[PDB]
Amino acid sequence: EVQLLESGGGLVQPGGSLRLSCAASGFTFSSYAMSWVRQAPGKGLEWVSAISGSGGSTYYADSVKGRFTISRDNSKNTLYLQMNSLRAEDTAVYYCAKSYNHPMFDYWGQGTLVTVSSASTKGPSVFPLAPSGTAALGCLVKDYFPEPVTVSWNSGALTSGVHTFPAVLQSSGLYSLSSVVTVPSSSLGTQTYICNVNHKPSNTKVDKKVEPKS
Amino acid sequence: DIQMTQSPSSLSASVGDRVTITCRASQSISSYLNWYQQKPGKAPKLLIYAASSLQSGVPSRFSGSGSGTDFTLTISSLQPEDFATYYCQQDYGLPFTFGQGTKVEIKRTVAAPSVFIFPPSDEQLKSGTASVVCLLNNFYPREAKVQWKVDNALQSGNSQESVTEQDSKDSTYSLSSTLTLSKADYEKHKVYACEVTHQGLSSPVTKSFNRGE
Amino acid sequence: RPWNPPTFSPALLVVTEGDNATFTCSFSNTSESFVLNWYRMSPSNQTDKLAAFPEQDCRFRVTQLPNGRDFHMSVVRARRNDSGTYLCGAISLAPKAQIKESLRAELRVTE
Ligand SMILES: *[C@@H]1O[C@H](CO[C@@H]2O[C@@H](C)[C@@H](O)[C@@H](O)[C@@H]2O)[C@@H](O[C@@H]2O[C@H](CO)[C@@H](O[C@@H]3O[C@H](CO)[C@@H](O)[C@H](O)[C@@H]3O)[C@H](O)[C@H]2NC(C)=O)[C@H](O)[C@H]1NC(C)=O
Ligand SMILES: *[C@@H]1O[C@H](CO[C@@H]2O[C@@H](C)[C@@H](O)[C@@H](O)[C@@H]2O)[C@@H](O[C@@H]2O[C@H](CO)[C@@H](O)[C@H](O)[C@H]2NC(C)=O)[C@H](O)[C@H]1NC(C)=O
Repeated sequence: EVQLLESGGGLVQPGGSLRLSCAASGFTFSSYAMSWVRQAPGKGLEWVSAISGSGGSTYYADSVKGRFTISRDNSKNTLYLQMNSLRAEDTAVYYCAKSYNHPMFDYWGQGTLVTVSSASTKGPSVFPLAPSGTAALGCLVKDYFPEPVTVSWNSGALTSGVHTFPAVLQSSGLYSLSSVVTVPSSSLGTQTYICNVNHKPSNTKVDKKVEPKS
Repeated sequence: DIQMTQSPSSLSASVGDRVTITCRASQSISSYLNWYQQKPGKAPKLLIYAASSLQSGVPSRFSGSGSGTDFTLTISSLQPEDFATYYCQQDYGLPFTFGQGTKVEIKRTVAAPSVFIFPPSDEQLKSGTASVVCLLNNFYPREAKVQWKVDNALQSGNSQESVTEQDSKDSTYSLSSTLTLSKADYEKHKVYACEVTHQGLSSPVTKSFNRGE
Repeated sequence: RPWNPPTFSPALLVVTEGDNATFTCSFSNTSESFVLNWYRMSPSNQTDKLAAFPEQDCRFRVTQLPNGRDFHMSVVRARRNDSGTYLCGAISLAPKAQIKESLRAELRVTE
């Protein structure tokens, strides 16, 4: 079971640099080539870089040519992408994908998101979306930048009928989402529903109860 | 480059229907083409490799066929959890190119929206802004008309919407509209309404609340 | 521009010590300005160029089959030290071209 995970993505300013890593396990890291693939939100997938198994040869797309450098460490089993002179276009979630030479992109990591903006990192403000059959309990993760934010209920124990909507960029220049859960009406007086909000760029974790507060 | 055009861009079929996605290449790529499944908000999954071979762990219903330039993906019996976007990619030469992407959507019987409205919490009023949120849970089709009526007056430019992707278990969607106002704007008016008109609704549903309760 | 990573078969090779072991590296060229290299992962964790053709230990040899695409990577008088992970790579003699590394294979020397 090949495992690939990215790290190092966050808010970056126009210009400057940022380093990404891909931890590899489940296979012999030197035996198969590695590649990066980026995808802007609402856009298709785009090849960006690729490196040979030993690392003797690196391959770059013309758009990132002369700015990005792909690199490999074989003792640590990790793929690196050093990104330089970053531009607003470079904003995308980049995935590390193992390569079976021809059958490229055989396995895909979840990917880390790189935001290329001049605005500063702001922590989210979580406001309770309390109830007033089927009731709805929710929370409003508002005024955060950049995305993403992870929202779970009861530390992941509540996954039934949970709808976490995509982040929408509001006029202030900050994202804001709302996550709701649909449960029976009588359950509001029995179980207790906790919201788990995570925003890694600001490293702020807020847990708020959803009380009807009649 | 090897230009990849992928047809259609989107498609909707019910459970058990034969779907067909066409991948057309500028130059011939021999048999070096792969198909990938990308569920919404997830990493891509390898489905078909070498134009027609089936990847392990992928259900047999997905089939690949193609020689030269035009290749084809085909799902035997479409399933509810097969809601994802599918790309085609060549392995022939550099730069590696993918298709635009084809979004396959599951088709369901018409579902009536469950519509709730939430007032802004007193905490947010202390922050300076107020946000009334209107929820549409488990409805199909995707398209719905959400109207905000502050004092029975239609609001414009103060609302923002986001739609949940199609559920893998029951093939329904969910929508929320958020009306953003100032603290003084929330304090001026008392009754706020959310009128939704959907195909699964005989009469338009209007959920409202009064600020004093 | 043409991604022509050579193929390198078989994946695993078991031969008794003292017997010659031969692999097959197949590369479909686009130009005639190209070389094929013969690599092993040394204890230094590095691709050691064992042999190459066009042109060391004569115990590792490379022969061009007259078919025009397949070369034989052969290790004569295989020894227990010879066990490890090998690969082949083709370098087109193009201005900026580099090494196309085939998939790796294992050699196992028995009694
Ligand atoms: C392993 O192979 C070596 C030869 O080394 C080389 O690599 C091999 C994989 C083949 O490609 C060989 O063609 C190549 O030379 C064997 O040693 C010698 O092999 C040759 C066969 O080529 C035997 O015939 C001789 O060939 C020479 C020219 O090379 C002539 O001058 C002779 O007249 C004669 O025809 C030769 O007898 C042989 N010598 C010895 C000492 O073995 C080696 O035998 C072989 N071993 C195994 C286990 O297969
Ligand atoms: C692909 O290569 C073959 C063989 O290449 C020869 O051997 C290689 C190891 C290297 O040293 C090359 O420079 C050599 O040319 C080519 O086959 C040759 O084709 C020519 C005519 O085009 C013919 O006169 C030679 O006899 C052939 N030699 C062999 C060994 O087959 C072939 O032309 C190359 N094709 C491409 C796409 O470049």
